[PDB]
Formats: sequence, structure tokens, C-alpha cells
Amino acid sequence: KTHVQLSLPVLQVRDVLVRGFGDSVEEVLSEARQHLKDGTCGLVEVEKGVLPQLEQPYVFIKRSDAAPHGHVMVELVAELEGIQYGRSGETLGVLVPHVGEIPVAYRKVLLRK
Repeated sequence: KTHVQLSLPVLQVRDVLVRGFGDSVEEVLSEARQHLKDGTCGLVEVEKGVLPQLEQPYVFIKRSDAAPHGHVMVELVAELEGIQYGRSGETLGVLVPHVGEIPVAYRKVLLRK
């Protein structure tokens, strides 16, 4: 399927134990996609002081469309040193590995896979 319904656990930035997906734009996008498929991907909502506490390159989910079954349509965009690789809508948050942190909420998304 070109799209997959996921429920992403929303983590508090200070709880996150693994703060990025790797060391290159291509690796973080690869790893983000693998974790999303394996249900081991968390979401951190971006506010002031969140991103400096995570590791670059960042992986964002961004709104790709204006929401089937409550799931917002999203796609992946990486950022490294202020350059983004991909073009999409509003940031829903930054993806991180999930390794058993307790979530504060769930974000229903439809991921363009």
C-alpha cells in the first residue's frame, strides 16, 4: 500500500533515550521508515528548546494534504544544518526511536510509504 495508518506515541523530549536515527540524511530517513513499519517510532512535538535537545539530522513528519478516518496524511522530511531534503506542509513533530518510553498521547497519521 502507498499509505499506512499508524498511531505514533507522543514522547516528552526529556524522556527520549535515543535522540536520533543516525548520522546522514539518507540514514535517518531509512531508519525512520524502518521504525515506522516495525511500530518502534515515537513523535516529539516541536516547541521552543525541543530541537537542540535532539540529534541532527532530524526527521520531521509534515502534513502532505488537508484526514481519512481521523489519520492526517504526512510524509518524511530530513533537516541537517538548516537544509531540508523534501518539501511538504506543516510539521506535526520530529520522529525518534521508541524504546519503551511512556507516551503522553497518540497522533493518528496516514504515512505515504
